[PDB]
Parts: sequence; C-alpha cells; structure tokens
Amino acid sequence: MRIDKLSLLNFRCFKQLDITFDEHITILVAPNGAGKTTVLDAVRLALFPFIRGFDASLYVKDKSLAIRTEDLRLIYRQEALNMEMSSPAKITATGEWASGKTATWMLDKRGEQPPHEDKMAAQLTRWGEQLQKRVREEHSLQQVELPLMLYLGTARLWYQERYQRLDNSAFSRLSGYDDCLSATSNYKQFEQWYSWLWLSYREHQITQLESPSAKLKEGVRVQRMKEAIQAIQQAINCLTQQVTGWHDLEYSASHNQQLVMSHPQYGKIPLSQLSDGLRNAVAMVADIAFRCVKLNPHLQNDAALKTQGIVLIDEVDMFLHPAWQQQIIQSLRSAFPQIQFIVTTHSPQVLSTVKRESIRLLEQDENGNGKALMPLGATYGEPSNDVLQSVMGVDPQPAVKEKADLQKLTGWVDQGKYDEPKTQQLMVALEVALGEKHPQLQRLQRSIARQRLLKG
Amino acid sequence: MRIDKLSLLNFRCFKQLDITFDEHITILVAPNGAGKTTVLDAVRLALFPFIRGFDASLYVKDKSLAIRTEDLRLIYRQEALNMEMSSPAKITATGEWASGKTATWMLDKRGEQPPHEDKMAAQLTRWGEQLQKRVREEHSLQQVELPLMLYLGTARLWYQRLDNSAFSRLSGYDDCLSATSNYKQFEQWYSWLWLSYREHQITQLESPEGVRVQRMKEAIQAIQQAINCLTQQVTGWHDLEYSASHNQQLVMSHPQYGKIPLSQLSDGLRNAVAMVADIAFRCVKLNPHLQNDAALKTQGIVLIDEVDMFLHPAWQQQIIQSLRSAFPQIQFIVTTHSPQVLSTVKRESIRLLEQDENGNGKALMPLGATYGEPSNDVLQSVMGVDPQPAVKEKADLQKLTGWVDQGKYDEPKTQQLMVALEVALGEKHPQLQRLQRSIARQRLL
Amino acid sequence: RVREEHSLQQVELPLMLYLGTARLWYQERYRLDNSAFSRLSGYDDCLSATSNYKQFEQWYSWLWLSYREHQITQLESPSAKLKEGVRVQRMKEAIQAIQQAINCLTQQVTGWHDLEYSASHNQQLV
Amino acid sequence: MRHVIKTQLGTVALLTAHENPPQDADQSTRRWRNFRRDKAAVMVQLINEQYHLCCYSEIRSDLRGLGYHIEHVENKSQHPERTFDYQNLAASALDSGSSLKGKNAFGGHAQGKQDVVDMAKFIHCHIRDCSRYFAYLSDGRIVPADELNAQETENAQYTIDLLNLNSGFLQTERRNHWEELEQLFDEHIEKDWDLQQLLQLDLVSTPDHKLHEFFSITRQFFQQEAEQVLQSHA
Ligand SMILES: Nc1ncnc2c1ncn2[C@@H]1O[C@H](COP(=O)(O)OP(=O)(O)OP(=O)(O)O)[C@@H](O)[C@H]1O
Repeated sequence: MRIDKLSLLNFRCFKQLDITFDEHITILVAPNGAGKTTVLDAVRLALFPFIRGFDASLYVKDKSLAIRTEDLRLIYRQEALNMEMSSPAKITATGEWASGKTATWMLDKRGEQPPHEDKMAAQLTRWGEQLQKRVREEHSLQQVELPLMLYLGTARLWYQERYQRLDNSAFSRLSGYDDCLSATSNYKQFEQWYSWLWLSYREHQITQLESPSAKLKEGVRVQRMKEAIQAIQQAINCLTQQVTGWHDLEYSASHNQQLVMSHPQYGKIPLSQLSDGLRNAVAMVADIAFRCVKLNPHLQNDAALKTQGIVLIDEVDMFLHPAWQQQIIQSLRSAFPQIQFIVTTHSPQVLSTVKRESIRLLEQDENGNGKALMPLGATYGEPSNDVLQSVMGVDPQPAVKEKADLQKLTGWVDQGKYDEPKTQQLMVALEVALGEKHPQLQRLQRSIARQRLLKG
Repeated sequence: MRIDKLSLLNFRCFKQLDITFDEHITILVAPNGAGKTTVLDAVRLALFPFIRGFDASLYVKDKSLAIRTEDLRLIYRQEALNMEMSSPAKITATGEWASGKTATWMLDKRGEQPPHEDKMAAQLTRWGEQLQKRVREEHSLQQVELPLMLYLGTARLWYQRLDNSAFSRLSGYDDCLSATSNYKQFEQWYSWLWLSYREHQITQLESPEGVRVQRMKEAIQAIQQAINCLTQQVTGWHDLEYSASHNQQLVMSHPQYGKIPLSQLSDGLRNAVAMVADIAFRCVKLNPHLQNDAALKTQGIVLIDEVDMFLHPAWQQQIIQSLRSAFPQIQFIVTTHSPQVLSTVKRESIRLLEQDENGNGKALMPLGATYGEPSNDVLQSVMGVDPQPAVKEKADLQKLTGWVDQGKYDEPKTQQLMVALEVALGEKHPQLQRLQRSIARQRLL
Repeated sequence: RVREEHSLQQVELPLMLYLGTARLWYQERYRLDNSAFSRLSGYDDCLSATSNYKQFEQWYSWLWLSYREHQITQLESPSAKLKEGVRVQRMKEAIQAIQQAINCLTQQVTGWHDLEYSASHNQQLV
Repeated sequence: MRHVIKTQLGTVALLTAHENPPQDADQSTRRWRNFRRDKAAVMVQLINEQYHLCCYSEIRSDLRGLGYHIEHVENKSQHPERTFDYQNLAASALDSGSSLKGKNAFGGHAQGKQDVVDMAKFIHCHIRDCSRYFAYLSDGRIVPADELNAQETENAQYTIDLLNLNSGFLQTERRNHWEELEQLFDEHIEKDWDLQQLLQLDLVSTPDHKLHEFFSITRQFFQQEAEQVLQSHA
C-alpha cells in the first residue's frame, strides 16, 4: 500500500492544503505552529478504513481514529461577538492498494453530524475484508502477503511500564494490526512476545537435544524461532551497532529476567540502564521489526527486507546526538527497504542527508491557506550551516552582544574604509571581545590584505 | 545552598570522577552513554538529605532517592566472559549551606547492604529541620529565607492557598526532586489565579482585602516578568494574561499585532513557557516576604536534563541567557548535545565528559573558544563532528577534486570518474559545476 | 448560509420559542462551551418543555465580565483602544438592549430595574 | 544590480496587443491571461537581452532548474496602461508555471513587490546608475553604498527590503561565490598567472548570450582589473 497525495479542507489548522509524498522517504519541516502533527493526524485518519476491515476498530473505544467536532476549524473575529464553524471538513487521499490498483477515497464531516465516507472508502474496507478471508483459508498452496500500517508518536516512551504464538494462522497473523495506529507506547507487548519467543526457542532446543527422534517435525519449529530472532536482531543492529557499538538484543534469565545488549568493551548490561537515545531507537526499530515478523511468517529471514506498508514517525531524531543524526535515515532505509517513511524533524544534520525532492516546508498565511514547497537550493551532502540558513532561515552566527558591531565592521571593511582610526579601534575592540581567531575576523583580515595588494 | 565539587567512586559507569561546578551556570556536554544523567543523578542524591528534613518529604520512601544495587559498577572480564560487581559506591559533595557554612558530606552503599551516610550528612537533615521549625513562628519579626531545590528530568512532560503560613510556604517543596511541568496544569492554575484577581479587581470598580489580593498581584507580576525575560527579545510578545473576552483563553500582547492566543504556538515554546512559569511560581510560594522580587532574589539549585528538548534552532540560542536573566541568583546545572546552545556561553561554563579503557572519567573545559562562534565551528571543535555528512559519493568527490587540483583533468580515468559522478549526483551538482569551471579556467593559457 | 466565510449578503434568522408551565421558577429551584458562541445557539431547546434560565445566566455573566475587563484595561493602560473599542461598543450595546427589554415590563409597576452582574454580592445577578 | 540595455523593439503580437492599452485591473488581468500563447517569444527575447541572468538577483535560473517568468517593473495593477509596453517588461527567476511562490520568495515573487510599489524610491535595472547604489559584503549580505546621500540610502534600503534580496538562499549563494573568488585570487597569486585571461571567462559573454552569475560581485571583487577587462572588451 502507498499514498501519493493528500489534500485537506477546513481541518484543524489549514483552510486548505495540497501535499505530495515521495515514494520512499519524506521529511516535513515547519518553523511555526503544529502543521506537521496535523498532516500526520490526517494521514493516520485516512488509513483507518483499511484496518477497520480486519475487525480492528474502535472496540477499545478509540475516539481519535475518526473526525471529531474538535477537528473542525473555528474562526475568531475580534470585532464580532459570535463564533462559527467552517464546514464541511474533508480529507482526500490518492495512492495505491495493490500492484496497479490506483484509487482515490474521501472522508468528510458536517457540523455535529456523524462522519461520512464515500464509496471508495467502503471499497477500502472491502479489500481488507477479502484479505482477511484469504488469510483464514489456510488450506491453500498460494501465499497471501499483508501490508504494514504503523504510527509512532511523541508519547511512545512515556509510560513504557504498563500492560503468545508465531505460526501461519489467522489469529497469529492478524495480531500484527493490534494497536498499530495507537498513540500510546507499545513496548510491553514486544517485551512479552520476545520473552516468550526466546524461552520457547531454548526449551524446544533442549527438548530436541534430549530426544531428536522428532527431527522432521520439531527441528523446523526451532528453525522458525531462530529465523524470527535473527531477523529482529539484524534489523536492530542495522541502527545501533555502527554508531554506538551495542548489538544483539537478547532475553536473559540470569540478569533478573531482562532484555540485555552486548558491547565489545562494556559487556552485557540491561536495556533499562542504557541511555535515552539507545532505548528510544531500540523501541522504534523493534516495533516495525516484530510487526513485520508477525504479519508475514512465511518470509523467514527476509520478513523485514520484503515487507511493504507505511510508517509515520514524529520527531524521528529524538534524544540522538549530531553524529547519530547523520545516519538515522539511511539506517532506516537499509533496515526496511520496501516501506514508505513519512517523518518530521527540525535538525539540519538530518536534512543534509536527503535530496531536496524529499523535503516539504509547510507554511500558512493570515487566512489559513497552506503550502508545502521544496527547498530552492541543494541540500544533499551540503554542510550543516548551509542547510540551516538556506532552508530553515537561521543565521549560524548567534545574536550575542557583539554581533551588531561585527556587522558594522564588516560593512566598513569590505567597502574600502579600513585605514580610518574608527575602523581600527572597532577592530581591536572586537578582537579583544571575541578573540583574534574568529573566522569572520580572519576573512576580514584576508579582505584587507587583498585590497592592499590590489592598489599597486 | 551551593554545590562546588562532586566526587564519584564506582558509581554507574565511572570508576572515579571529580567535577567542579560553576557558580551560576554549568553545562555538561558529551555523546550518548557518556554519563550526563549519571552526574545529574549523583547530584540529586547528594541533596536528598536536606529535603528529608521537611515533613513534605519525611514520608518520601521512594527507592529512586537512594543508592540501589544497580548503581554499582560492573566490569567486563573478557577472558572469563563474566560481569564482576565492584563495591562500594560513594558520593562526596562539597558546598555551602548558608552564608559562611562550608561542609563536606558523603554517602555510600556496600554490596547488597542498605546505603549508609556519614556523620556530616545528618547535620544537613538537622539544618532542614531547624529551618522547618523556624518557619512555624508566629510573632517573629526576622525573616526566614528558603532555598529552591528542583530537578527536571527527561520525563518532565509525561503527566492553591498562596497564604503566608507554614503549610503554604512549605508546599513549595512538593515533588521538587521529581518535578513535572506540562502546559495543561500550568494553564489550569494560572487561569485560577487570574480569575481570582479579576474578581477582586471588579469588586473595587463596583464599590469604590489586603493580604490575599496583594499576594495574588505580586505573584502575577513576578511570573509575567520572568516570562518576559524569555519571549520579549526574540519577538515582541509580552505580558501573558487570561482574557475572558477572548473566548476564555490565555493571550500575549504585541505592540504591532495586538493580542494572540497562547494555544496557537508550537509545543516546544509552550513547554518552555510552562517551565519558566513553574520555577517562578515555586519561587513566589517559597519566599512570600520578597513580594514581586521573589524570582530575582531567591537562591537555590535547579537541575535540568536535555535543556533543549523540542526547541527550534532559533530558540536554542536564547535559552541560557533567558534563564540567567530571569533568575540571577540561582545555580543552574544543565546538560545538552546541541551546538547552538554552546555557541552562546563562555568556555569556563562547559564540561566535556570522557573516559578511558579502564573507566576513569574526566570533566574538562574545552580547549578552544565558543562564545559568539558559528555553529559549524563549535560542532567541529567541541564535538569533533564534521559539518559535512559522509554520503556515499563523498570519497569519490574528494578524490576527483584532488586530481583536478594538481592538473590531471585530461587523463581518461579522470573523465570516466567525472561521467560516473555526473550520472550519479546529476549535472547541476554545485561541486561538479565548480570542478568544470576550474577545468575550463586552466585552459586558454 | 450562516457558516460561510467572506459573504456579502446578510442572513436574517427568525425567532422561535415556546414558554410553557415548565418555565416557572419555584422556591429553591436554582466554562462556556464553544458552541455557546454561535448564532445558531439561539435555537437551543427553543421548543422543548424545559427551563432555560441557566443558559441566559451563564452567557450574561460572560458579557458583564468581558465588559468589566475592557473597562479595567482602558483605565490602566490607555494605549490599545483601536479595533479593541469596537468590541467594547458591541458588548455595551448588547447589554443595554437586554436591559431595556427587561425594563419594559418591571419598572413601571414594581420599580425594579437594571438587571446586572455584581461581584460584590458573591457574583450574582442583581 | 546590473543595468540592462534594450536594443529590440519586440514582437509583432506584442506590438499589436499594445495598440489598445488596458485601462483597469480587470481588463489587464484578463488580457494577460489570454496572451499566454505568445509569451514564449517575448520571454526568449527578454532572457537573451539579459544574458540569462535574473533582472534583480543576477542568478542563472537555467543552471539551477528554477525557470523564468515575465515581470512587470511597474505593477500592471497600478498602471495597467503599460501591460503590453515592452519597456516595462523584464525576466525574473522562479517561473510562474514544489519550490515556488511563498513567504521566502524573492525578485518579482517577493511578498512586498506583489502588494504595492513606490516608484519614487524604487531602484531597478532600467535606471542607468543603479549599480552604484549597492555593495556586496563578505558574509553574503547586500547593503547600500557608503558614498550615498542621506536620501539615496533610504531608497536603497527600501528597494532591498521590497524584493527580499537578503533571504537565506541568496545570502548562502553569494557567500559561496565570494569564497570561490577568494580561492581564485589565491590561486592566481600562487601560480604567477595573469589576471585578465581568466577574467574574460567570467566578464565577457559568449555567442549564445550567456554571462556568469553574480556579475556585480565579481566586478567589485577585482577593483581595477575587472574595469580594465570590461573596457578592453566592450
Ligand atoms: N552499573 C553499571 N555498570 C556499568 N556501566 C553502567 C552501569 N549502569 C549504567 N552503565 C552504563 O552507563 C551508561 C549510561 O550513562 P548515561 O545514561 O548517563 O548516558 P548519557 O547518554 O550521557 O545520558 P542521557 O542520554 O540520559 O542524558 C551506559 O553505557 C550504561 O551502559
């Protein structure tokens, strides 16, 4: 499944908006407001009709998975007492469901009336229902492959502490959609399933060792367990190993029944005792990895490398340091090379690692009209300050007390009047205030030398 | 209350460490896994004996406020492929409690035995109890000053009386070592305060009081001044208020634009405002006798982890100075890894944390300058990170630039590499265009 | 038509109201939602057999408090009464329209008049 | 800026369209919309006469893949009688028709230039002495020239702000150009090269009517050598 375009109308922040998405990775950048969260929420709402067809619906009473009366646009006018709503609120999406199957579906809401959807939105539920039907007829030789939908919000690390099988069955396969678009943490689901997986692997290994007469039947159960573990560990390594050195997440009973990681020089330490960025990244990658493994068990090792779907991440570079920020996107693309990623960030280090066609800059005018444009200049491989000033419009020189004097000195020196006593006094004052090794002062000295050389 | 030096022994990741703290602001800088939260937790543990002297925390049996078995260091024995625990763990702190009262107290835990404090650590609890006793005085005409203790960790987003009495005064130490600050609760209590003030102000218009009204006015003035120290220079916004006329919302004033709602801003700025306002309100509660200078004359220690969370690079450059201007008598100890924050402080206020193979830690000042410095220079020097990312074709581009520089553009291999890079990066790549212009320039001669 | 932005034509709405015996205020019988600020909130329980006094009390209190806020501000800092005085004028005109309507019935026979919100009297209508 | 010299009357379609000038905003807008068929030839002539440089920022839009659009020096909503006057038309970057008009747009698409223009204070490329109003700094900024009256400086600043010539993109590009110029200066100093053979590549056009971008920065960087080169070959 893929989404090519999205258009909003009278939604939370935008009177209207049109935004297209790259095929593999898209990054949303916004200096002011909450436009990025609004776009992510709209996309998440547009994907729910598909999940609704698998019995995964508001059975836990998830009211955020539909357009609410709080999602409509309210205009406050100072000179008038009353305040009205903008109706209807609409979400229109274009994309692809299966190979060669292009569609366009819409969701709308009028005032306090219940939300309504058109006929293509119903066909999107019919497709999920027929996929479920094909999954439940396991007495077949053909294989059906399910897509992935996932949402990762900023609250994915808030209350990690509050809260099994793996086979080719409908019940086991459809557990990969459980709370897939939820806004809360999903860490304990993973921890319990991974603990069961490791314990079953070890117990079946010893059972096979003590009586291998059941080879042709039970030695493939252990092989499946090993292949699942290998896929998950490889996916996590792709992100953690090169930067931090930690690798091979496991479950250890001798460490008080905890998940542990290994380091060449620090040994085995429980994950709960590692740094914030490491825990964040591990949770983020593990979510996708085991959902991929549970959805498509017939892809033993290549479950993550051959799975298709859409993943949404808000603040992808949370808690990561600048050296780690320069490698997160490529790590994600290498771990899951068939998934469409839509992320948000405000870090020049991340923006310097993608091409300008994968960046969208969001802005509004006074009346709520929105625009999602590309950067005017190249960003791929450029220095961080270039991206910071050219794209985000921030001067790399901080606004310290001496900035205005520096600008005045630059303007005076570059225009030929550098031998005047006033200019020299300002020069010496700024040298003592900022030091003689300041790059701007150094290039001003170079400019003075060049101008002196020319006059000859 | 001021802490000057800290020493660790066999604590989480440090075999040994000694770190000195600046009088007004200290920033710990390091990559992940270096031990910033390690130092902050040690400092927070060193201050708990004082908070334990008040009944607001004399019941606090939280296990996170004492040395745990997990805090002892583990050594990896590669030949034996095993983890060995090293004992004991020690935390030693030096500082001043009151004017002219220097002290040194220690805390240690041995193996699985309960943690144990030394003789001088109980005197801190005794001092806290004496302060609590003095606060509960009725006819006293000599003022009592209470210091501010506060810790704001990475979980500070997960989740009154305002009298001049002992209960209200000591309510300022409520969950101070595990404090939380998100904009919802801030909006709630600020709105309550403003509603009460509006009621008492209208009652005066109708029929042209005392302690309660003046306390409310002083609190509002202090909080507004503190937030102005943050928002009024980057933009023109000032004087956050509550407006019933504007659909019962909090608003700010701009000289050219008028009023704007606070709820139309980004989460990061709202959370920063909430943090500053919470510090100011705690200061107001702690010292009623200072009136509207409570935030400007209160002393204490505030610990912040990841001071630049969810902040745009524009606001990361104006956050330390805002805190220094709003609370000029408080000692801040913060952590960060953003170079925009570091580009606006002196090198005397920065500590870089490193280790060796054996676990001996160091905390040193940066060798170069960082005040008024471009972000890329600080990134290259302080952090050791090249501002230019290592994309796939970086090595090829460097090799081609080197070859063209020495004048070998006419060799077949150079042309083949140029064509490969053209097909990969494209024909409008700035570096390739510069190389082509250089090649053309070194012709016609 | 009411919910249209940037409209040139005005819309006039007719009044529709039923005042039965459920309206009566017997002995001891007796924050704003965003929908209470709409023109169409005037059709809220308009034909039902109920009492609608609390709606009026809440909205009228909001009016008076906003008006007093503007008075206090223009007394304190006379520097922002431009496009902010239009709102004050609207609030004042609404208050006086309601007050005159009520005066048309009580003043001549009873002598009572000028219903208003009072903060002195424990924040009550008086 | 650079002074643009016009030496072409125009096109037959443009001349015919100017026979009956529009006399209000509505007519001007409608006829400009209907004129879309013959805009290509006019734009080709405009781009050729400017040596493929933007009329306000002096960038090579073709080399960056940003395009051009026809710009009215004086807004046709202000004085619609000149909607078809060839003397009032120039070519600006950021062709009209995802990076396009917005808050950060510069040149003819800048926010201020779209609303209103005061021709008294506006300095444009069609004024013979526009180049002496501006100076280019080492940090990427553009500022008024020192040798200006207290009245000319206000006009220069107003023009700079109206066209948004100090945006981050333009500042970064100009800073990079200055750095490359410094590199070239050092190179020719080291290699004992001549500082006129090289400068003919940047200051002298080509048979296909093309000039290197940022002509003014290069001319101001080499104070007298650039003037000598220009006088020799122009
Ligand atoms: N008992 C222990 N023995 C040995 N190493 C430990 C122990 N506890 C933690 N560590 C190691 O210490 C490091 C944790 O340091 P810390 O969390 O302070 O790092 P940080 O990235 O600077 O912090 P934060 O991201 O929370 O600001 C990790 O390497 C962890 O493995």
